[PDB]
Amino acid sequence: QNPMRDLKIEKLVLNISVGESGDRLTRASKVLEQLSGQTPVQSKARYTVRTFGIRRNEKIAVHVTVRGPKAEEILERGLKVKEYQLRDRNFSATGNFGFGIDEHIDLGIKYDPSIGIFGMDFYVVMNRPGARVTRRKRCKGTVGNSHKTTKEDTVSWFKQKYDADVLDK
Amino acid sequence: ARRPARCYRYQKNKPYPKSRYNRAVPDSKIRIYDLGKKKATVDEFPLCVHLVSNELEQLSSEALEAARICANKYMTTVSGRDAFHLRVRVHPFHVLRINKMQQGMRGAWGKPHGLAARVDIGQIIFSVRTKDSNKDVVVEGLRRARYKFPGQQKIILSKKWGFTNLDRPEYLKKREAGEVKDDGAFVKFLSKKGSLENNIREFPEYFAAQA
Amino acid sequence: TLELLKLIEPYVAYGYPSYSTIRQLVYKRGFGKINKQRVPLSDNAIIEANLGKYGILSIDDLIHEIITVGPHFKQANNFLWPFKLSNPSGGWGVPRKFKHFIQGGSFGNREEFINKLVKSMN
Amino acid sequence: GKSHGYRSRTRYMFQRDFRKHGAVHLSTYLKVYKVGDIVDIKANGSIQKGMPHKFYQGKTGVVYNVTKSSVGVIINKMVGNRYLEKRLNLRVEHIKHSKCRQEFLERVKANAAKRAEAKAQGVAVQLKRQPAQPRESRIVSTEGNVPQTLAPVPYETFI
Amino acid sequence: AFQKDAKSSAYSSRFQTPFRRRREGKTDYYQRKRLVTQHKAKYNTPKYRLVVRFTNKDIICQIISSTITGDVVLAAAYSHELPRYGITHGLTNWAAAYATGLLIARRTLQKLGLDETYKGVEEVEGEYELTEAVEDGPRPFKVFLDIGLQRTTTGARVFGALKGASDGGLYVPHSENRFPGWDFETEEIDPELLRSYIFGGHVSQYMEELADDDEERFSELFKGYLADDIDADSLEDIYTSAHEAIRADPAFKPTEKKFTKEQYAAESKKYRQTKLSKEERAARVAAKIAALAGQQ
RNA sequence: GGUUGCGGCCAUAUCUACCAGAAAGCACCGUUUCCCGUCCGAUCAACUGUAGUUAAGCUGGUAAGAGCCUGACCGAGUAGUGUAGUGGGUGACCAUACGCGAAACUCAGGUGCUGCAAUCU
RNA sequence: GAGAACAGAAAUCUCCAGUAGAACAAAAGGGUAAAAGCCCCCUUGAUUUUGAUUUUCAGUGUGAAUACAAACCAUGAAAGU
RNA sequence: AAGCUCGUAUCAGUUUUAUGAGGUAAAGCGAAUGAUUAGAGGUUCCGGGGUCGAAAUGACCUUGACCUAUUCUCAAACUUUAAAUAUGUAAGAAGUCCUUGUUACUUAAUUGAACGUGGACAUUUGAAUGAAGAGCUUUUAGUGGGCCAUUUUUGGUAAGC
Ligand SMILES: [Mg+2]
Ligand SMILES: [Mg+2]
Ligand SMILES: [Mg+2]
Ligand SMILES: [Mg+2]
Ligand SMILES: [Mg+2]
Ligand SMILES: [Mg+2]
Ligand SMILES: [Mg+2]
Ligand SMILES: [Mg+2]
Ligand SMILES: [Mg+2]
Ligand SMILES: [Mg+2]
Ligand SMILES: [Mg+2]
Ligand SMILES: [Mg+2]
Ligand SMILES: [Mg+2]
Ligand SMILES: [Mg+2]
Ligand SMILES: [Mg+2]
Ligand SMILES: [Mg+2]
Ligand SMILES: [Mg+2]
Ligand SMILES: [Mg+2]
Ligand SMILES: [Mg+2]
Ligand SMILES: [Mg+2]
Ligand SMILES: [Mg+2]
Ligand SMILES: [Mg+2]
Ligand SMILES: [Mg+2]
Ligand SMILES: [Mg+2]
Ligand SMILES: [Mg+2]
Ligand SMILES: [Mg+2]
Ligand SMILES: [Mg+2]
Ligand SMILES: [Mg+2]
Ligand SMILES: [Mg+2]
Ligand SMILES: [Mg+2]
Ligand SMILES: [Mg+2]
Ligand SMILES: [Mg+2]
Ligand SMILES: [Mg+2]
Ligand SMILES: [Mg+2]
Ligand SMILES: [Mg+2]
Ligand SMILES: [Mg+2]
Ligand SMILES: [Mg+2]
Ligand SMILES: [Mg+2]
Ligand SMILES: [Mg+2]
Ligand SMILES: [Mg+2]
Ligand SMILES: [Mg+2]
Ligand SMILES: [Mg+2]
Ligand SMILES: [Mg+2]
Ligand SMILES: [Mg+2]
Ligand SMILES: [Mg+2]
Ligand SMILES: [Mg+2]
Ligand SMILES: [Mg+2]
Ligand SMILES: [Mg+2]
Ligand SMILES: [Mg+2]
Ligand SMILES: [Mg+2]
Ligand SMILES: [Mg+2]
Ligand SMILES: [Mg+2]
Ligand SMILES: [Mg+2]
Repeated sequence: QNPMRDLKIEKLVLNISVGESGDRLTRASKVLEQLSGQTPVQSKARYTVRTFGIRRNEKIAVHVTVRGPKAEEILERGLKVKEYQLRDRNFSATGNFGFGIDEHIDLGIKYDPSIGIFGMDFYVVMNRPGARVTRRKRCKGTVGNSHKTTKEDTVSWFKQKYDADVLDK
Repeated sequence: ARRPARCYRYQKNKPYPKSRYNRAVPDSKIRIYDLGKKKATVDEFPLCVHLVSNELEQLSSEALEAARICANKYMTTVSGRDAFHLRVRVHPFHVLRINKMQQGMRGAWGKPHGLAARVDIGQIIFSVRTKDSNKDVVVEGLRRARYKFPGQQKIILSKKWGFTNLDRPEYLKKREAGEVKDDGAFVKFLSKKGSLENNIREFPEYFAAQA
Repeated sequence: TLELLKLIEPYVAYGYPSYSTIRQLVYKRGFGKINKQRVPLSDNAIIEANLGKYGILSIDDLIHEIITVGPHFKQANNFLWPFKLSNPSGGWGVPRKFKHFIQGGSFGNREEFINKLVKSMN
Repeated sequence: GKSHGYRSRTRYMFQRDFRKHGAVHLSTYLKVYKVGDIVDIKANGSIQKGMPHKFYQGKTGVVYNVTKSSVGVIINKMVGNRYLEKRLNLRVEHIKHSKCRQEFLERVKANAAKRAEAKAQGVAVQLKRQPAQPRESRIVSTEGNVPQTLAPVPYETFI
Repeated sequence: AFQKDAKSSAYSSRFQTPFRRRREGKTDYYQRKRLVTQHKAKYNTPKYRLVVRFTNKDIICQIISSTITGDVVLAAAYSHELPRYGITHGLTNWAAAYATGLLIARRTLQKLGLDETYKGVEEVEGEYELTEAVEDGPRPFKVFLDIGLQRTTTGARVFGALKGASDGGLYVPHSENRFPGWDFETEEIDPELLRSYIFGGHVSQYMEELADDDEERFSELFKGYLADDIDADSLEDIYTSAHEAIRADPAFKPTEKKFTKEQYAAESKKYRQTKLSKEERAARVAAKIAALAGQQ
């Protein structure tokens, strides 16, 4: 019984885990920039491993958060690449979902060898309306069980829209 | 090397167990505490006999294991590996120290030397469970184990069923009633508190108001 | 005061005195604190002289105010010097003294046997 | 060697009254203190500033000075064979109004009350506290209360 | 509630619940303590807070003093009261907040006696000023602005209510760096802009900014403004007139009887469900044991 | 009685799972010109009260529910303890006398009370 | 815990749970959750004057600390600190 | 030792009453933390084995560790609870209550705060027991190796240590 329990997309965050800092990262950053239109954010390394050749606070990654119609736009632009085919996995038991795509040129974006080719992790966080209770300052509360996102309920929404796919157990 | 057991018979000091501070304790000479058919069911052994201490002394882990093997051996060699469940209810967490002999008594705080268990008066040391057909045997076993200890300890037949806190009649009532529920080595009982559904999935024989 | 008695049980012997015991105590060993200055009463005039304000003018008046705890018991009692009794004549009746009366001893609260003991010591 | 710091040995004394941690409720900041009031001293481990020394824990004193964030409490400390006057500047967070005189005040008001009634009617003051007097006579009945004769029980073991 | 996350008896037992007004994300105690607490050497003088809260599009302005048994309200003025003085729509706007501030200012001043005296600033030119004390006279009423959990941003309606109370006559110690029109870098305030916000220059500018670019959104947004034949030009005067009306009468008279509380209590107890009897649930579980465990 | 703003005590108030909630109020909710803040008007700022919902928040009720609060000759006058003896015992330890006296356990009951102001079929 | 190209036990991204199981130079013990911890912004109160008070105690000194008085300042819308 | 000022005044190695403070004893552990015996039931795309396996994010046994409800046993530097004995303050005339002056402090405010003037209520004037009284000053001796017993208790196998 839902006249307002209609599943919107909260945000879509794109993430390039460029394993090191430098030119490669400022390039993946410029890609994210002309994929979002918003200045992306850089991520520093938490600790140091040295097998991955990284260092604490190395600024080894970039991401960008996009919400609304623009997010639906890029979401579809990537769904095409993945042929509208996902798996029973890839979905959080909490309702959200995401995929990954190497070959970032499949998103319309041209080649431009002065930047190279890069991969990207796509993560879509979904939520019904009134999710503001958990994110506001005053009276911050928890949404009812029946009202928050579910994994089966989200895959059902995903299939209904774009009829894309489920594909396995 | 091992100092005579008389040097630590009494509880002269406050519990000094292995800890963040002692931290260099030797390994307890007694490591196995359940012997025999410890996987048996409560119904398998209703009879229970205890070896209870009649003093406030300390028992060395050495003597503890020595008596354990003595008793267990007699019991198996005249009863059979799975004819009894021998549990020892005394774990020796007390660490005994010693001052190793060009100096004198200056700063003479010893190093761990051994372990021992502090037993009160009336505290059960050995708890053996069998079926009444074996009482004489297990009793003689505990009697032979007695000789391996310092200080008076007496044997006593339990009024309870095996290793359960219920006297035989109360246990019979509850089980022939339908509130008992077997478990690997022990049993569980039906409570009147909590979830009714989670209380009905368990103990389903009951609620028929009959045996 | 009962707590006081409890606090000193192993050093004293005490009980419930009878009219006879109190009368013989005041008559033979009754002395009054007069300027401290313990004085043998020996005349109702002394009692009247000091316990007169409270309405006590005779040795028997004093005895009555004592036995029947009276509205002036504190004064009537603090006026009497602590009776100096002699060791019991017939003996203590028990082998060891510093054991409660219940444990075949002498200290503690013998309820009425205090009279026999006092009479033997007065 | 030995350690004799200002807060030495106060682990449990200053402990937090388990399941009563965190910020202190505002009633303790709303309470008012006037010179001459009798207050109790209990340190509040949460407020490190202006806390009393361990010796004054559980001690009662009188207020001699009122300031913005604290109160001045006078305490008589026994040093040797004599008592000395010690003045503590304690934060309101470690003070509590004392009820050591509540009984006295209540009894004084009740005393004057029935004293007024006393002079109203034939005067019979009867207003001084007296310790517990011994019980008086009473008659115990056996109607429906016949006695149960009891005897000692033999030795059992129960284990 | 994934079974891998359920809480244990020990967790719940050893768990310490916070204060109710905190569990309800309503009171910032770390702030309440420092606002309420009073200098121990005055010992009865209450610290009066000017609580200003914002319901969804309704302003609340109360003047409270704390009490060991519960905060007592001295004066209360709800922005929904503006119709009386001359404002009908959007009583959430900066000008509405300023209106309520001035309202309570004069209301409390009259409830006290400082009505003729401490009339505040009338010709509001949008200047930065505080209600100064009178030579050889009672000092003005002093209250401290309680914004609750509001996030202090430069130019907010909470500070608009502040400006209203201060202009009304209340003594509210305050700075000017969070008043609309404050230049971030350069240390100069624009009183023309502040006066604008006090009257509606931004809402009025929006009205005539949408009136000739998109009548399709002005259609519904501002619908009432048209439903009552009134454009941007007018706004300054509606507010100014409201100011005169409030300064003339701060009275607060309440709502009419309207189906009195005992009647309300009845028509609501109808929906109020009261707990069941222990014997009731005893039989309610006995019936379940019979209907479930009794072999159907 | 409901509701809100501000509260006092800070679980009888919390946790888990369901179900119900008129009126009003809260709310979620629409918009980005302006003040303001963000990687993102999600948060924060502002505007509208218009376009939309009780789905959630919030309120209440249900559960041999967990937790929590209260009570009891429930255990227990037990454990421990102040005081006494030229008491027992090789000792370890122990019994007795005059007093004080737990915790666990068990069972029973309960699941927020209430201050100020405004508002409501 | 469940989720996202290379990516693996360990890189970065998201959500859910989370009474503190973290962090607060250091020893340990207290204490702390719209903080006392983490990110940020603005600062020099780690300042000036001479007294009282607490601990150690002889109620000497020193060390350390507390609460005021008189200044001049910092921060915040503010009460405040 | 000298005294001195006073004397039913105050005074107390004691009880009672009212009101506090404490973390030892005991207790607890199917409560936190840290130890510790035993099974039983779950769980992996996620430890190693290992039959079928071409493999499987594959089924299956295996042993492991983790989760659940139980189980035996413990703590000077562990603990929800929590004594006994010891311990703080109060039990009036320096009391209680009212009427309403001073100020530079404080209040929105003759608001409060502190100190005062006038007035009302006497020894049942505010528990017990005791008191060869209470309080005050100056100066100076010797001493500053200690040892023993019940009980609590540290080190040590112990000791007339
Ligand atoms: Mg709906
Ligand atoms: Mg690399
Ligand atoms: Mg001993
Ligand atoms: Mg020792
Ligand atoms: Mg040697
Ligand atoms: Mg030598
Ligand atoms: Mg050493
Ligand atoms: Mg015993
Ligand atoms: Mg033996
Ligand atoms: Mg048990
Ligand atoms: Mg003869
Ligand atoms: Mg003779
Ligand atoms: Mg003899
Ligand atoms: Mg004779
Ligand atoms: Mg030390
Ligand atoms: Mg907390
Ligand atoms: Mg400091
Ligand atoms: Mg459990
Ligand atoms: Mg704040
Ligand atoms: Mg409605
Ligand atoms: Mg906003
Ligand atoms: Mg509903
Ligand atoms: Mg709400
Ligand atoms: Mg509820
Ligand atoms: Mg329950
Ligand atoms: Mg004893
Ligand atoms: Mg003896
Ligand atoms: Mg620390
Ligand atoms: Mg410095
Ligand atoms: Mg020293
Ligand atoms: Mg000196
Ligand atoms: Mg010197
Ligand atoms: Mg000094
Ligand atoms: Mg100094
Ligand atoms: Mg007491
Ligand atoms: Mg302890
Ligand atoms: Mg213990
Ligand atoms: Mg316990
Ligand atoms: Mg444990
Ligand atoms: Mg084949
Ligand atoms: Mg023990
Ligand atoms: Mg005392
Ligand atoms: Mg005393
Ligand atoms: Mg007296
Ligand atoms: Mg006398
Ligand atoms: Mg005299
Ligand atoms: Mg001398
Ligand atoms: Mg000398
Ligand atoms: Mg010397
Ligand atoms: Mg000398
Ligand atoms: Mg010498
Ligand atoms: Mg002696
Ligand atoms: Mg010696």
